[PDB]
Amino acid sequence: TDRYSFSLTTFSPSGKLGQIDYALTAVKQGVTSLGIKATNGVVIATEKKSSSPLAMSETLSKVSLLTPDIGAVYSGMGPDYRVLVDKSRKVAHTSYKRIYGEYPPTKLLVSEVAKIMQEATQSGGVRPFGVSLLIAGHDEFNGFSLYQVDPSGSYFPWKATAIGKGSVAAKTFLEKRWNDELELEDAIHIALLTLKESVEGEFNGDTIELAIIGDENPDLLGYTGIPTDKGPRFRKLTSQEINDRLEAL
Amino acid sequence: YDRHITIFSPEGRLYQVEYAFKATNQTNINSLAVRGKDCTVVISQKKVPDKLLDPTTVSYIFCISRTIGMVVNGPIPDARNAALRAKAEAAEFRYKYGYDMPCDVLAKRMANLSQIYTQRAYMRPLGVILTFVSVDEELGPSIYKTDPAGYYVGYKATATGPKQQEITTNLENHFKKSKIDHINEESWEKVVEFAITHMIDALGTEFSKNDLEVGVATKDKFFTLSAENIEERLVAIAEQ
Amino acid sequence: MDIILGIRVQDSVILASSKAVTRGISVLKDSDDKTRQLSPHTLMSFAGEAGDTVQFAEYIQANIQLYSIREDYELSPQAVSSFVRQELAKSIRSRRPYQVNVLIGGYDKKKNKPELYQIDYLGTKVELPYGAHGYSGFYTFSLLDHHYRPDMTTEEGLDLLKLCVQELEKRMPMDFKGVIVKIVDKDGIRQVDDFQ
Amino acid sequence: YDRGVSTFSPEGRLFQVEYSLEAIKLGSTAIGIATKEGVVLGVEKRATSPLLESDSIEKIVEIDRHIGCAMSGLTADARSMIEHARTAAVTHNLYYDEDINVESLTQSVCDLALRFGELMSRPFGVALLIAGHDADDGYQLFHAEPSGTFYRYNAKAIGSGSEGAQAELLNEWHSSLTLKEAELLVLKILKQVMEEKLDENNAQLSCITKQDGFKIYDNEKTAELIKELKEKEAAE
Amino acid sequence: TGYDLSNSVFSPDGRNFQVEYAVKAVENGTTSIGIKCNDGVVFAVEKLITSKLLVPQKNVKIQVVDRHIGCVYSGLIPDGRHLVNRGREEAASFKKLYKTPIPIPAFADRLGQYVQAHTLYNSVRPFGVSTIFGGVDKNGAHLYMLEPSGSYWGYKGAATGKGRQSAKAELEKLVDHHPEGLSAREAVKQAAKIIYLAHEDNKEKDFELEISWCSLSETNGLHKFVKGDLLQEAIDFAQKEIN
Amino acid sequence: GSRRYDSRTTIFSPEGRLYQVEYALESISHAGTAIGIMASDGIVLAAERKVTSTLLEQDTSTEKLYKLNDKIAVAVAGLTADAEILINTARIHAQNYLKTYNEDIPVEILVRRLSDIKQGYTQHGGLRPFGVSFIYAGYDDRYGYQLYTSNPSGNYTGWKAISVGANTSAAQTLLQMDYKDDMKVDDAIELALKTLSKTTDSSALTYDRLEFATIRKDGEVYQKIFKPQEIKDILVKTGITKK
Amino acid sequence: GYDRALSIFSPDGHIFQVEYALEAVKRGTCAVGVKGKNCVVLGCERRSTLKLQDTRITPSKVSKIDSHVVLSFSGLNADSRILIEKARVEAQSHRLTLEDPVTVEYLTRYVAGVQQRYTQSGGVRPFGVSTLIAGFDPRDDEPKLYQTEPSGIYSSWSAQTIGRNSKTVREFLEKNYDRKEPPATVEECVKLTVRSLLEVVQTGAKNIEITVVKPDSDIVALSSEEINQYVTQIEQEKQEQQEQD
Amino acid sequence: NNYDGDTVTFSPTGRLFQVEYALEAIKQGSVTVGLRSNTHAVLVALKRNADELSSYQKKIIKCDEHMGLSLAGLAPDARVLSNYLRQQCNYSSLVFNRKLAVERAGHLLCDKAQKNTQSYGGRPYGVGLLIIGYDKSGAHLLEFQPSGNVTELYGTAIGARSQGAKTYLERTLDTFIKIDGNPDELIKAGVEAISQSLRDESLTVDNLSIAIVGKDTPFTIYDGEAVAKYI
Amino acid sequence: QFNPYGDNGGTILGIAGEDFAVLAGDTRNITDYSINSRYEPKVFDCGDNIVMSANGFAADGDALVKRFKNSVKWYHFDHNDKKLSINSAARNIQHLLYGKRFFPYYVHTII
Ligand SMILES: [Mg+2]
Ligand SMILES: [Mg+2]
Repeated sequence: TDRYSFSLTTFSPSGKLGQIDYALTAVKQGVTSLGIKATNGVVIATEKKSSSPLAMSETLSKVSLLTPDIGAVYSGMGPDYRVLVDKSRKVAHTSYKRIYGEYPPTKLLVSEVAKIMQEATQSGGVRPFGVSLLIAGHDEFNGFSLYQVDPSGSYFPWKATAIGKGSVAAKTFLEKRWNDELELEDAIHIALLTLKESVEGEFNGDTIELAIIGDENPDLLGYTGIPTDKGPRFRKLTSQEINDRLEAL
Repeated sequence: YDRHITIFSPEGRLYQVEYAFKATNQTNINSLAVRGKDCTVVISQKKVPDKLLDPTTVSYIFCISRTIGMVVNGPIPDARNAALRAKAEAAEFRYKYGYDMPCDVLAKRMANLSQIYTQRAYMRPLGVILTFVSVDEELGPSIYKTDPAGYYVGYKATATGPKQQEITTNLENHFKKSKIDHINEESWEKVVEFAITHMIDALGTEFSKNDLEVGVATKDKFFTLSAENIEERLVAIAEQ
Repeated sequence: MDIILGIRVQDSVILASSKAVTRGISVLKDSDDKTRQLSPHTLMSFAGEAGDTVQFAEYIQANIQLYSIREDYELSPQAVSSFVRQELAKSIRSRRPYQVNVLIGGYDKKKNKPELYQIDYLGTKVELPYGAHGYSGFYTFSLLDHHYRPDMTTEEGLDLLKLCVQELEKRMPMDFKGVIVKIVDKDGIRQVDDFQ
Repeated sequence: YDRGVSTFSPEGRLFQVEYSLEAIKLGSTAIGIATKEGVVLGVEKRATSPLLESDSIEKIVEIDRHIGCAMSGLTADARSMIEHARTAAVTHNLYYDEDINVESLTQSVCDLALRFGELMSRPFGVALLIAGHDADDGYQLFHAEPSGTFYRYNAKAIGSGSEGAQAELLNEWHSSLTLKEAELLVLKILKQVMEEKLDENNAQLSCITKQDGFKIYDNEKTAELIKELKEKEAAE
Repeated sequence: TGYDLSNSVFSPDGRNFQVEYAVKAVENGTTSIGIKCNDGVVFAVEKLITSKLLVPQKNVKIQVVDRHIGCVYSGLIPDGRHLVNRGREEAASFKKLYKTPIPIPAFADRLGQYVQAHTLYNSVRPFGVSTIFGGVDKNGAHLYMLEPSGSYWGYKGAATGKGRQSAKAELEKLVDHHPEGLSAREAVKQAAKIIYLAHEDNKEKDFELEISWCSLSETNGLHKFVKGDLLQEAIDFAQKEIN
Repeated sequence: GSRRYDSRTTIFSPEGRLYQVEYALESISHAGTAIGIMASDGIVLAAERKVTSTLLEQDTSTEKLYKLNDKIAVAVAGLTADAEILINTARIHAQNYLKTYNEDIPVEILVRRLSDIKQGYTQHGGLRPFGVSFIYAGYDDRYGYQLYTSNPSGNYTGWKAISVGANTSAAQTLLQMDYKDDMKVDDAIELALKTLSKTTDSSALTYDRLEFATIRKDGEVYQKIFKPQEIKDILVKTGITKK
Repeated sequence: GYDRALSIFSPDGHIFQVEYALEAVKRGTCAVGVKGKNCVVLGCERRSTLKLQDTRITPSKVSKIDSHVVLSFSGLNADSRILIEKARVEAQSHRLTLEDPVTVEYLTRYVAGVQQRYTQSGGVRPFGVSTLIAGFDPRDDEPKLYQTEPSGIYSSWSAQTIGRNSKTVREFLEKNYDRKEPPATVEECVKLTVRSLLEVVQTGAKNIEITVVKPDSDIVALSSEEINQYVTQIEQEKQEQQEQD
Repeated sequence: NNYDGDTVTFSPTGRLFQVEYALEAIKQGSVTVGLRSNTHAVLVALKRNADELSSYQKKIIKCDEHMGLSLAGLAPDARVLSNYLRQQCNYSSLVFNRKLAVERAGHLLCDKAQKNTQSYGGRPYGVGLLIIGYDKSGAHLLEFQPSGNVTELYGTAIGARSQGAKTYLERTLDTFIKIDGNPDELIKAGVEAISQSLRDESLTVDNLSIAIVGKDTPFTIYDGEAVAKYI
Repeated sequence: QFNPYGDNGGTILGIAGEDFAVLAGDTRNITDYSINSRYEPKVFDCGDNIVMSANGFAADGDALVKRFKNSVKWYHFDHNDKKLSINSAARNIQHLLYGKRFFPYYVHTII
């Protein structure tokens, strides 16, 4: 019987919410991830830190698809991110698609997952989520967008940013490399360069995970015959594409 | 009291998860799992110290479904708890979606439940590590492992226990020499022999037919070997 | 059934309600007032099934009085009519729906305008220069359609009301024992003492 | 706060009940005396300021025509209790076409006392004197505590000054007391234990008689009785 | 510090100290044993006579589940009654759904899952009993022992209580000397002997022996208490065997 | 049980204060200052962003000023997520009032509802209060233009000019010093900008750290949320900055 | 779900949460009620800490429960909002089922019952509010004034004060209120109330708020101008008294 | 020590201190004894008053025409448990046309008391019970403790100074067990037992309560003048 | 289609004297045109010198009489073995009957 009906996150006399701060600490101790918004697409990237050499890293995906036009990456506790991506996928249907027949815009799905995490910082008998999320999406009326969502439930739109360990160095690197005329390939190159500083071991298509929100891929749709139905704008790059772009890194 | 319930420490850690991890090793038994061409083998140490025990009832390998088998590294109460839950989840999956629950999907479900225990204060984590194996009809031989932190992943091979590291290194070396992600054997008998041999090497100890539990998963069936099956595997090994 | 009439003239709203209450073959009462004052400038008349009428009317009255006390302000007649209509529209799909039809006459002091609303038990509301509930309309709607004029005075409206009541007393089968008449204008709600 | 509100002490007592008894010890004085001519209930109103209208201090209430109640302690806590009593009485009547027994009403009231925990959050902070008459056991006076226990007393004093008042009652009570004697005795003990000079405004009398039921004395009758007691003490 | 104050809390070692304290409560109790024979099981228990005001042969300790399961427990007796009530509910449910009486391993796992669930929350206390139970099903005889942690195993012989150690010693002797297995009556005699032997730790107080058995041939697969002539025969065997 | 871990978020201090309300107010005291000024012909809201970075997308950014309906807007000080929860509830309540009465909701009714929601968390439920303070700027046909404020205690108050968040003492003193009852909306814009520039803990009051909004008056009112370029222009117009 | 016992007993017999609610009441602005011969007057202190308050829209310290009964308070404002809403709902319900407005004693008793309920229920804290409830019973001309406490205690008062510095105002009232000659006119009662507030209200004008209740639902709030006239009259009499010897 | 804050906490030795505090609440209650032969069962209770102006609190409660009990400790808990026992006997009679066996009544009381000792928020009962009954298997005397332990005996005693009565019954066993068909003699044996627990007090008609049940004798209570014969 | 009621016939008769009362009933229990029993009593002693009969549907009558006996038992329990007066019994039986006002006992009751 759940007798934890009271808040586990309370204000300290200094004004801090301790559990949110500690979740942020856990996020800072997580592996670096980043996102860069170009003019014709967005890119999100992170490092695949495997637990064992016997473990098959391809089974575990750090970059997840939320909707055909919205993907997500994280920094922090993996399982929290996994339940969060499940909840986000389901809420994209229950709270929007089943009502309007179209997928939600990036800002509204970000607001839904932020509401989930906010309730996690205030409901009874629960701890905040120990993750920070980067959501990259495209919708018809807002275009391409990149959002950061923190354990407290706050979110911010970004031209480019990074989270996790080494986040301040990556943010400084991005501030000096980002302009408002960047093509998607330029953003991919800048993302590879920024991630290289965060890794010390192998840096190849098998050790880093990278996805984009770009043009519609009709070959990825699976059916033909509806002209209004284009392919998804989300595409996860393959090890081969990553290595190809690493040749000229 | 940040050490009593599943809330963050100032360092951002969940000490109850770490202590459950510590509890998983309480039984002092080691297990490992490897994949053949068309099979998946798990072997676990069987230690029956009390002579009054019925040795047939001493097992940490569970038949979750017709295709999925699970070996647990942890105390038997939490082990049987997780086993019952996994069996129920697999049966319900089959009833609802019309096909057998895959290994990785059941692993994800159990890891989600473990994560729920990691975030809700009123339920403690299970002090167990669950290794699920099968021959998936889409993925082939599969090994997936879950832990009290809600983590899960797939494996070429894996080991769990106090001396796990030793075993792991052994297996790593072998794959670094074989350059393939499985055991190049067509018969599950030879894969069982491989598993027992490499565990003997990594642990530096010999085993009788009463020192082992073996679970084999082939296309459309998971089963466990008996004392005699293990014994003739050991005979074939000794003839090397 | 019961006679429920309302006429919106240039400067007031006049409500006329039959005075009889009848069960079976007995006229139990002949001095029954079928209205509740919802607010100092809003009056509601009602007709329908026994019990449901007064119950719904006094419920609406209590709610409007609570709002007035809470906000120290009088809701416009349009707001009161919308609240009543929404209550009735929720009623029809409930376990036991309210079987009550109402007329709402108000003086919008912010608009300085008389307003009359006819709302049936289904939650159907309209704003009309003249309205009626029950069989009464079948006789009066034509009468007024001929004689009503938008610039009429309160006395002219009372004369038209007298014409309607005379026609109802001539042609309607039942004896509704006369009508009580009330006027709602910028100065509130008063009752005409004798219409006969 | 460090332990459950239903925790036993090492001595075998419920902490919250003992603390409620401590709270009751601080309440105003209330005295009941039972005689073969009826029961008398008196209370010290104890107005907390001269501007307080002592008429609104209602520490004597009617449960039913044949049952009255006096309170001592956190008197607000008594309110719901009184309700549960009144209801109970009339309800019995509705089901049985008769008056409820005094002891049955007292047991019904006491059945609420320990219904707290984690249910109300705490025991009641008020004790009650329940005076009444029924055709089975005549006139009766009961003392009901927030422990669930109720006793029957020939005389009983509760509230601040209960020890000395109870000793006085033990010395003065006999089985052949008349009603007026009990009235004067209540008045005398109250005047002794009160910090203020007892008059007809800071003290209240009431009685349960078989013929007239439960009657709360008006201030004029109580004042005349006070003058009678003054004259009795003067001539002794 | 304070890791032992709340149930279901992990200590830095990975222990649940409240379960171990319940185990202490169990060890404080009287001795109860079970012995698996060739076609059934035997249960025995020692009952201290605190005073001769106690009515002999009354105050029965062994409980029956369904018609084929016997249960005895050492520790907090009311906790054992609670566990037996839950087990009876489980067996009734199983029979109502599946027609057949509940197999002994199935019933064992029912009890075990219940006891384990009683270690998952801080709002409940672990069971202060160790339970020896079992009986005969379609697969033969089964004897089980269940610990306050929810752990349980199948045994050739089992024992708990203050005299559990000498009982386990005698049971290991019996197991080594009879690889073929004991008969039901021989198992009853040996249970009487082991109870009388383990009573020496409570030597200052008199004890009453209580035995039950479920044998495929001697009781036709049903649980029956050993009383009358057979009980006196076992008592005499133990008496002349302690000398 | 779980009573050991209850923070008891709805209790009184010995001095008669609510611990969590006070600590939430302390938390809000570190949030970027928000100012509301009501003139005779409009209302002005001006808030300072604390989330400041060059790579931040300020076009699609909104952390201070939110629309409740077409007549009411709010400036937030504190945890933006609790604020968005309360803002969604407020929007739903405004639409409920509209559907029920076919009239736009009066400002004070919405403010009182939100404040009652806040108060509920300070008296029951054992939950933490919302770490949010609102400045409401609204217009209705009963009181014209209106400014209110609400805080974690659930207390709401009406003002001619007011500030929430950091450095409210200095801002309120400056507003008292320079506010006139007859001043117009543009004068209010200037006063709010000057107060923010004089109280800001940053080097200078640049446009990228500001959110701005005006509710003006046709018998219809207009809500304008200033875009970054409009904020830059109004900054050079006031003289806070030079182009 | 949440049912933790917050208001419990202490070893000395105290319920500390109710007493801390009384402290919250003590830290609130002062409120005064004075009974006349044919009226009741409720005065209230307004905090002077901030000048930019919008007086048309800021919630007033005096609230109408019904057309004939008024409630003022001292303590936390939001708890008072809760109490006032409950009381207005109960007033309308009583009108609906009894076909008669509430007596002042009845409304006071209901408010006191709610306040007491919040001191014996799990998961809730007591109200940090004390109230003065004034008015006239239906078809009655005798003035009625009552006071309710966070504990649930309620009583009737010829004149009473609550809030900060209430002891001073109560001393003043006890020295100046003659029960044999209560204020004969509305002017006398309002002047006595304004004097009571002047005993503690330092600024005076615009810090005092006055409401007058007269039989048959005659409730009117005095604007700051009449209040300032009263203040000027009192001050002039004071200056005379200061140098008329 | 640190493990008596609730019933849901074991001590390092394995004790439930709240249950022991309830047992102490019993030990301070007034003494009562029970004893049975082969044809009757008798309860003898010493009632306790507040002062000389008060009554003597009842200690014997009737549950059914064939079963009753005496209390020692918290009277409200005894009332609750006796009401539950009444309901169980009533259910047995109504559904099965069957007098409830005293042994099954003891089992029901044990299981009722147990659930308060394993769950948070609750508390154990603070009263001990002596249950006399006559069923299809003869006379029965039970002792119930709030730990849940219920025990059938020929006789026993609970409350303050109960050890004297208990030892007297242990000695008198062979004699009083044979008092068949003579109720007054078993009542005299019971009052002789309860006299051993007297300290600076003597049995009077105001403070003595007796109850009897048995073959052709419904559960009946003697109070006041009725017990004057046995003083 | 299932009818929850039946008719078992029978006839009862009560007469009140000066210092006595009498309550008689036929002992025949029938169903349709067949006889169920020639001696099935339906006039019962309920204690406290109260005799009761509920004639009509046998199941409903037996249920009502059982409930009244139980009410007498609990009245003795809750009020110190107070004798239940005939008027108190009558009011208690009125409440028992009206409890099933919208699913009645098909019985005519006489005490
Ligand atoms: Mg899942
Ligand atoms: Mg947890």
